[PDB]
Order: sequence, then C-alpha cells, then structure tokens
Amino acid sequence: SVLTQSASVSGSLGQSVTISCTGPNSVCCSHKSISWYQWPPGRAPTLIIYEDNERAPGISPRFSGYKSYWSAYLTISDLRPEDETTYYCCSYTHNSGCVFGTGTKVSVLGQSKANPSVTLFPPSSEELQANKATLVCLISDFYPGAVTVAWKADSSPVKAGVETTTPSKQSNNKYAASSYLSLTPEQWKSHRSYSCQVTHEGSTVEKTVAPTE
Amino acid sequence: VSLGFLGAAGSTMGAASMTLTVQARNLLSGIKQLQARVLAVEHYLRDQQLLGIWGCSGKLICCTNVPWNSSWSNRNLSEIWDNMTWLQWDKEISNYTQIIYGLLEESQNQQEKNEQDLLALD
Amino acid sequence: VSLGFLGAAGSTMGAASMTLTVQARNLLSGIKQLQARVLAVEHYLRDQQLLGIWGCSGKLICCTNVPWNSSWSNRNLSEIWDNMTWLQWDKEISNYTQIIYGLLEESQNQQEKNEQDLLALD
Amino acid sequence: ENLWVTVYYGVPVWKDAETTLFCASDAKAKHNVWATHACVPTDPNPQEIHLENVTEEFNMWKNNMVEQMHEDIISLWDQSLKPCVKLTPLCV
Amino acid sequence: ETFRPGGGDMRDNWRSELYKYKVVKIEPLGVAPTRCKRRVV
Amino acid sequence: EGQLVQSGAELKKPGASVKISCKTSGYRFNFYHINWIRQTAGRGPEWMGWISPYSGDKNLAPAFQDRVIMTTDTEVPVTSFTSTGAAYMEIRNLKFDDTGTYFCAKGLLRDGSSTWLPYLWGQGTLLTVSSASTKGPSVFPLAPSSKSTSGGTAALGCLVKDYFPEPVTVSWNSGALTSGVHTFPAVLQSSGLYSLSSVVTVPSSSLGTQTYICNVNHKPSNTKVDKRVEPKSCDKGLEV
Amino acid sequence: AILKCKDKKFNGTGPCPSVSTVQCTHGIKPVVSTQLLLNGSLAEEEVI
Ligand SMILES: *[C@@H]1O[C@H](CO)[C@@H](O[C@@H]2O[C@H](CO)[C@@H](O[C@@H]3O[C@H](CO[C@H]4O[C@H](CO[C@H]5O[C@H](CO)[C@@H](O)[C@H](O)[C@@H]5O)[C@@H](O)[C@H](O[C@H]5O[C@H](CO)[C@@H](O)[C@H](O)[C@@H]5O)[C@@H]4O)[C@@H](O)[C@H](O[C@H]4O[C@H](CO)[C@@H](O)[C@H](O)[C@@H]4O)[C@@H]3O)[C@H](O)[C@H]2NC(C)=O)[C@H](O)[C@H]1NC(C)=O
Ligand SMILES: *[C@@H]1O[C@H](CO)[C@@H](O[C@@H]2O[C@H](CO)[C@@H](O)[C@H](O)[C@H]2NC(C)=O)[C@H](O)[C@H]1NC(C)=O
Ligand SMILES: *[C@@H]1O[C@H](CO)[C@@H](O)[C@H](O)[C@H]1NC(C)=O
Ligand SMILES: *[C@@H]1O[C@H](CO)[C@@H](O)[C@H](O)[C@H]1NC(C)=O
Ligand SMILES: *[C@@H]1O[C@H](CO)[C@@H](O)[C@H](O)[C@H]1NC(C)=O
Ligand SMILES: *[C@@H]1O[C@H](CO)[C@@H](O)[C@H](O)[C@H]1NC(C)=O
Ligand SMILES: *[C@@H]1O[C@H](CO)[C@@H](O)[C@H](O)[C@H]1NC(C)=O
Repeated sequence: SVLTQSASVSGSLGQSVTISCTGPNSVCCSHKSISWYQWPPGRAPTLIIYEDNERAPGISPRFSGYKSYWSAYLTISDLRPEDETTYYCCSYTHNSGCVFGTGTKVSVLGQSKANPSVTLFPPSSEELQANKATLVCLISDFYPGAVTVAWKADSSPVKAGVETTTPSKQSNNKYAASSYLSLTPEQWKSHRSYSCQVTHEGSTVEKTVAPTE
Repeated sequence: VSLGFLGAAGSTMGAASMTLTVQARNLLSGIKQLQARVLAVEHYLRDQQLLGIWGCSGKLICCTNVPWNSSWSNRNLSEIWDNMTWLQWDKEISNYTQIIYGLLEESQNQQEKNEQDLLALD
Repeated sequence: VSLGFLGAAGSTMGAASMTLTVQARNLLSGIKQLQARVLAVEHYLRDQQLLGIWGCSGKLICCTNVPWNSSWSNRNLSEIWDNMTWLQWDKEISNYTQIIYGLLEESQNQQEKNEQDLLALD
Repeated sequence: ENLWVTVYYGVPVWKDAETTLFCASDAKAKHNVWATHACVPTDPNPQEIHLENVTEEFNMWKNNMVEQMHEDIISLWDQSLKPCVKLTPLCV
Repeated sequence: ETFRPGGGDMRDNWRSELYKYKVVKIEPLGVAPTRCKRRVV
Repeated sequence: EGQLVQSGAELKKPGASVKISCKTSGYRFNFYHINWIRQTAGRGPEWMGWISPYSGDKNLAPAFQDRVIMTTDTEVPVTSFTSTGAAYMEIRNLKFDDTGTYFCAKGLLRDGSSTWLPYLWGQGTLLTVSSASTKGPSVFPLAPSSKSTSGGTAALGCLVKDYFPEPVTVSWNSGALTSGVHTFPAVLQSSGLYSLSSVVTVPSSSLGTQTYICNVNHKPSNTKVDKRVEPKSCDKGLEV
Repeated sequence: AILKCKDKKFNGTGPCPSVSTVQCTHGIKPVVSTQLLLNGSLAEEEVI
C-alpha cells in the first residue's frame, strides 16, 4: 500500500503514544480527511476518529487526532491493556472511498507479568485405534505474547510432525497459543514418556506425559 | 430547492432548518368551521406567546443563554444536525421540553430584563 | 422566590416588576366557552396591539421618550417603587392612561418613524 | 464545546391529534342534504405534497375521522327532516 | 372457511374510504443546541 | 443501535461465483450507505465499495469494479423510525488471493463530508477459495486435568482434529454453559487441514450434579457432533 | 394537517413508507350501503 504507517510503536502504561500516517501527495493530507480505526485481529473494527480531530460517538477523550500538511497523527493517552492492538488510518474525501494504511501494532510497556498456564493432553484411545497419535499442548494467560515450544521423545528432541500456532490474544487481554505433535503408534508405544516444554524469557515450564499411564 | 410545506420533515434537522419560512406561511392561513378557525388562531398565538416570553417574537431562530445539560441528550453537533430528523429529535427531547421551556423563560428572560432595568438605570 | 400568578399583586411595584413572565404565561392560556375564548384572545391582542404602536412588541419592559409631567403624580422614584403597589398606582394614574397612551404612540413612535425615514434616506 | 439551546419556529414536527374537521365541495347548481345551503367551496387546485423519507404509522380502525363523519351523516339527516311534513295523523 | 356478508355498522363504510387519511397537529417549536450565545447584557 | 448480520461462511472453487448477504435491523436501512470491506493476509484490509439503499448509486474501487455486483432490496418497515433491510454483493472470478474475511458496514451520517464512512460493522463472513474439497472434523474428548489442587479446580474439553475449511463453532450444554469457556485458534497443518481445541475450567467437586456436553458444528459439511466429555481424570494431582 | 398513505399493498394498519400530506382529502362520496360497497375508490395492484 502507498499509505504508510509506523510498523510498530511502543508506549508505557499510563502514558501516551502516537501513530503516524503518511504517503505521497496523491493520497495525503491537505485536501483529504483522515480517519482512524482500532482493528483487533479476528474481530470487527471500531471507529475511533473521523474527519481528523473529531472523534466518533462514545469514544473516550483519551484519543485525539491531528493532521499536518505532510502527515497525520493519532495520539492515545492513558494507555490500557486493551489499547495493545493493531491500528489503521484511512485517507478519504466525501465522494471517494477509503484507502487503508499499512497498519501499526501498538505495544504497551510497563505491564505486569502473567505466569503461563500449560496443559498437555495425550492421544485418545479412539485415536490410537485409527491408528494415529496426536499430543496437544495448550498454553494460556501468558504475557508478553511470545513463546517458544519444544517437544521431546524419551528426554530427546523431536522434529517430525511438530506444528505450533502463533500466539493469540485472549478476551482477558492475556495471550494464548497451542502446539500439536503428530506421531505414529509405534513411536508412541516405543518410548517411556513425551514432554512439551514452553520457554519464556522469564520462566521455562515443562509438562510431561507418558504412554504408560 | 423548495419542496413545499413540510417538505424536509424527513430530511436532517440541518437541511430542514433552512426552510422554516415554508412551514411558517401556511401555519396561520358554519359552527364546525368557526370553532376550527378559533382553535387555529389559538394554537398559533400560543406559540407566538412562547416566543414572546423567550424574547424571540420577530425571529424564526434565536440563540439563548441556557446551557445544554448533557442529561438531556448525549449527542454532538454532527450527530444531531446531520443524522437525525426533527421528528425523532422532538421524540428524544419530549421529556425536557416543558423543563427546557421553563428554564428558557426564567434563566434568561426573567433575568435579562432585571439586569436591563439595573443597567439602563443610569 | 416564585410565588405564582399574581403573587406580587400586593408587593411593591419594584418587587412585582421582577416577575412579569409569571403574569405573562397564563395571560393567554359549547357556545359560552367559544365566546369566552374569543374574548380572551381579543383582549390579549389588544394589549399586544398597544405594545406594537409603542414599538415594544417583543419586550415586557421598554423605555420611552415621553417625559413625566408632574401633574400626573408628584411622587419620586423611592416613593413610587418602594412604597406602592401596582394596583393603587393604576388607580392614581387612571386619569392619564388614555392621555399617556396617546402621547405614547404620537410623541415618540409617530415621530420615531418619520425621523427614521429621513435618516435612512441616504 | 460550550453548547446553548436555540429556538426554531416552524420545524417539521407533528403529533397525533383529534380536531374538529369541516366540509368542502365545489359549488354546483337543487338543495341536497349533504351540501346543505352552504359548504365551503374547494380550492381550484389542492396541493398534495409528497414527503420523502417519511414513515408514519396509520390505524384506520382507531381513526377519529370515521366517528366524526358518522355523526355528521346522522346529524345532517336530522337537519334535513325538521322542516318537512310530519305524518303523525297517518297512523289511522 | 365459510363466509357470510354482513353490514353490522355503518361506520365501516366510512372506513372503506378513510383508511388512507390521518389527522395530526403541527408542533412548530423545536429547541436544539448550537455553539451560539445571545449578546451579553 | 442496530445489528448487521451477514451470511454464513462459504467454500467455493476458484473461478466460481458467490453471493454474500447482509441483513440489517434496528435502524432506517434507507438512510445509510452500506460499505463492503475485506481483509486478506496478502494485501491487508482493503475497501471494496459502497452502495446507497436510497438512490442506488454505487462506487466500487477500480480493483473490484469489474468483478463485484452490489444490489439492495427495499426496506421493510417495522416502526416509524426503524426498519429491516438486506444488501447483497456478488463476486465472480474468484482467485486464491481472494481468500479472507469480508465485512459489510453501515455509514456514519445522513449528511456531511463523510456520510458513507463505515461506522457499524457486521460479524464478518469467511470466504475460502480453494480447489480442495470440504472435510468434516473428528472430535475427541480431552480428559479432565488438574488446575489447582488446593483450589479444587480442573479443566476439560474437546479436540477438533482435521477439518476443512474454517470455521468450526463450539458450544457447551446447548449454550447454557458460557462461563469459564476457552476456545483456541486452529492450527494449519502441512496437509492443508485445520485443527483446534476447546477447554472449560470447572470445580473438581462438580461431578454428580452437572452434565458437560461439547457441541461441535461444522456447517460447511453440514455436520453436528455432540460429544460427552468423560469426567474421570487420569491426572494424579486431580486424583487427590 | 392530513397525512395520506399512498402505499398500494397497504394492509390496513401499519407503517406507510410513501406518505404525502394534504389540507383536504379527495372527494369522498357518502354512499349509504350495506354488504357491498358502491361507487367508491379502487385499490391499485392487488385487491386489499
Ligand atoms: C432522504 O434520505 C436519503 C438517505 O438518508 C438522503 O440521501 C442522502 O442525502 C445526503 C444529503 O442530501 C447525501 O450526502 C451528500 O452526498 C452528496 C452526493 O454524493 C455524491 O457522490 C456520489 C458518489 O460519487 C462517486 O460515484 C459516482 C458513480 O455513482 C461517480 O460518478 C463519481 O465520480 C464518484 O466516483 C454520487 O453517486 C452522488 O450522485 C448522486 O447525487 C447527486 C446530487 O448530489 C445527483 O446529481 C446524482 O444523480 C446522484 O443521485 C453525488 O455525486 C455529496 O456530494 C455530499 O458531500 C458534499 O456536501 C457536504 C455537505 O453536505 C460537504 O461537507 C462535502 O464537502 C461535499 O461538498 C454529501 O456527502 C447522500 O449521498 C444521500 N444518500 C445516502 C445517504 O445514501 C436524501 O437526501 C433524503 N431526502 C430528503 C428530501 O430528505
Ligand atoms: C365505474 O367503473 C367504471 C370502469 O369500469 C368507471 O369508468 C371509468 O372512469 C374513469 C374515471 O374514474 C375513467 O378514467 C375511465 O375512462 C372510465 N372507464 C372507461 C372504460 O371508460 C366509472 O367511473 C365507475 N363509476 C363510478 C366510480 O361511479
Ligand atoms: C462527542 O460526544 C461525546 C459524548 O458526550 C463527547 O465526549 C465528545 O467530546 C464529542 N466529540 C466531539 C468531536 O464533539
Ligand atoms: C442537569 O441534570 C441533572 C440531572 O441528573 C441535574 O441534577 C442538574 O441540576 C442539571 N444541571 C443544570 C445546570 O441544570
Ligand atoms: C421519559 O420519562 C419516562 C419515565 O420517566 C421514561 O420511561 C422515558 O424513557 C423518558 N424519555 C426519554 C427520551 O428518556
Ligand atoms: C402638563 O400638564 C399641564 C396641566 O396643567 C399642561 O398644561 C401641560 O401642557 C402638560 N405638559 C406637557 C409637556 O405635556
Ligand atoms: C380624575 O378626574 C376626576 C374628575 O376630573 C377627579 O375627581 C379625580 O380626582 C381624578 N383622579 C385623580 C387621581 O386625580
């Protein structure tokens, strides 16, 4: 897209943060109104700002807009956990539709740490009949939203059949993710135990299952 | 454009506010007829009476000193004047019209004239 | 304090003059009824007619160019406004109201408009 | 950001109301009960004004124009009977 | 579903032609907020 | 203060056509433009066009001017100030990069300098463009596992493995159980099939008075699965 | 004022989308009748 936003910006808790929105004169500011949207992934967006300064109904006064001749800006004051998400600007006139920007992901620093919740499930007996074997390692309520997952077969790494999802934001403003390990029934039965290790820069957690029990 | 009497009843309040003379013209112009004609001039003189006590007799629009209490409506300028019709507006402000009219005669005109006497007293 | 319609009929003229809107509201709002309603709007329009020819249509109080001839009453500001009621005042000025009304339309409004034409003539 | 109330006179606003209507018909050349001696002549042209975007609820069954017309026809019938010959002696 | 014609009441005849019309009273007084103030005393 | 409800997700083969609907309520449908916006992984969010239910004037972005047809029905009145309506978008010559999420959105103001500006958005419609066929999921129980031994809490769920395409909806006790539900996003296997998991946290003491049933709906394949989660755990910490 | 519903398929009460206003109705003939209605106005499109 020819309408560029700051790819990332960061602000501290209780502080303010500013997102930029600029591009060529063919799309930018003097003769074009600018609007701002909050757009969480996987959900419907919310209009916060339209016509430059003027904020949408019900929007808190924490949000403010400003447009210069060369670029436009959006300021979010008194940052909250829910403000940590993706934001888009649009350039438009009355008769001409939206041109969406490249997008900006906002990170809120100074937030409290959340301990990870790890749960590991073995393959079902109905699944062992099929005959396949999939271990499921579910992770929730961790912050910041970044994980690294490692699997082990009899205390030794595994590399075939590992699939891990990206981290996803929970309704409670914590994060979640999951990982799946596909195995053949012989590898499952031929080992003493399997393990799912979730590593975070602050703490590494290990959950272990065994085919014996 | 002139759309006629009540032509902008279904337009936005801002668009309708431009053609107040249109509604104003036809607003004034045996026993059944006579009783009806009396009722008509009676209602017209009632509204002109209210414009009188609000100091706005000769004008269609006048500004006031009463501030807009946000409890009445939480909308803004753009949302009121470019998204709503006078009809649905009058329905939303149907709990305050009596209240607002009372504040309208008292807050300003009942104090505009007292201050006028104390000011022109020299 | 708001004492109601005619609440300050028995107060001093100065105190009563503050609540003219109170008397003004209720001043406008089968055969017997209909004839009564016509009589009401007829009297109201008569007073509004007199305010018209005195150039005071939209106001409750207006000042004039007619000087106070001392033959009318020999009282002063303090004696009139802080010692008398509008009732006993109207009784004292019951020989001049016709006369004062005639001077009121002629002395000022019948010459305010002529001078207005000769002034706005350029 | 400081808002003050403003008066508008002549706004397109109406409310449901019941009032006394009256008759109207073009003048013709006699003496039919409904027209009576006099009913106000119609305007040469009525102005039917379309109201774009306007949606109003109608109720033909709770309508008062019906009850008014009903009593009008009845009363007109009696007004036309008074001056004519009453056949009280015809009960022989 | 059996149908019989009736004429119980004479108003129904007026309803047949007055179904389309409705009476309303004009309330020409509207108050709305703007960023305007009257000239200060 | 109205709701926009869009049609369900669809899987279509590339080169085919699909018609998405957008039913409205809670406002005068005639008074606001209906915009259509999509979001794909390759191009991000992209505005497609809008149409006026009152006049029928439409404005399509040049990238979709030759492949999108927008139409509207006439509003069905409910009260004097509200009504119900429906708008449609028919998109043809589908390609793989057209896979994504599509939204309809109600305009901002009846008049002004941004009348059409999308303000009220629908829940979205998931469109998958692929040569691959629809595939139903296989549902397996997730035996209860201990969450807090001292607190007496546990977690149990259902595993939805190998389905295609997105999405799958999961409820508990026919929607009676909504508290403590945590449904996880799907994984994208190398085979091209999706798989996800759902877990609910409940007190460990609740075993003799409450039934836990996970209801899986995969509407693209028209399959419903009601699986009873076995409450007997194998976790020692929960066994205590 | 009088509001006139011009909705053809108007089923006897309800919201009328197309409405026009008049000070006086059209010429209504006071036909005294029973059962069948005589010399009246005809509904357009479908019978109502
Ligand atoms: C009854 O209710 C309805 C709905 O509530 C209401 O209709 C809305 O009315 C409002 C205001 O009256 C309109 O809001 C304005 O719209 C102006 C016109 O829009 C222009 O742009 C349209 C898109 O143009 C693109 O697409 C076309 C192809 O379609 C292409 O050729 C163009 O180049 C461009 O790419 C266009 O379709 C539209 O054309 C229609 O209207 C014109 C008359 O304007 C007519 O000639 C056409 O035949 C056609 O019907 C038109 O060109 C818009 O310009 C305007 O913005 C200006 O004014 C504001 C101030 O109001 C300024 O701030 C701003 O800077 C601009 O100068 C404003 O946005 C709205 O569009 C209507 N439709 C809706 C909401 O769907 C009725 O008015 C109501 N009627 C009554 C009697 O109450
Ligand atoms: C009875 O119905 C006939 C039609 O069957 C009516 O005749 C038409 O009257 C209209 C005026 O309303 C004319 O425009 C048509 O040209 C007439 N039709 C024909 C075929 O000439 C007649 O008016 C009705 N009588 C009434 C209502 O008393
Ligand atoms: C719009 O309304 C909200 C709600 O009261 C208000 O807080 C806000 O300041 C208003 N915004 C504008 C741009 O006028
Ligand atoms: C505004 O409305 C509130 C109702 O909660 C009332 O208490 C208050 O006195 C009002 N304010 C003014 C200035 O009239
Ligand atoms: C008017 O008052 C009644 C009862 O006090 C309430 O039900 C109604 O919602 C009020 N109107 C508005 C517009 O708030
Ligand atoms: C005042 O009244 C007296 C009565 O004695 C009269 O002669 C005189 O003309 C009046 N003066 C004015 C200025 O009207
Ligand atoms: C009014 O005039 C009569 C006779 O001219 C006189 O008796 C009376 O006292 C006058 N009124 C006043 C207040 O002087």
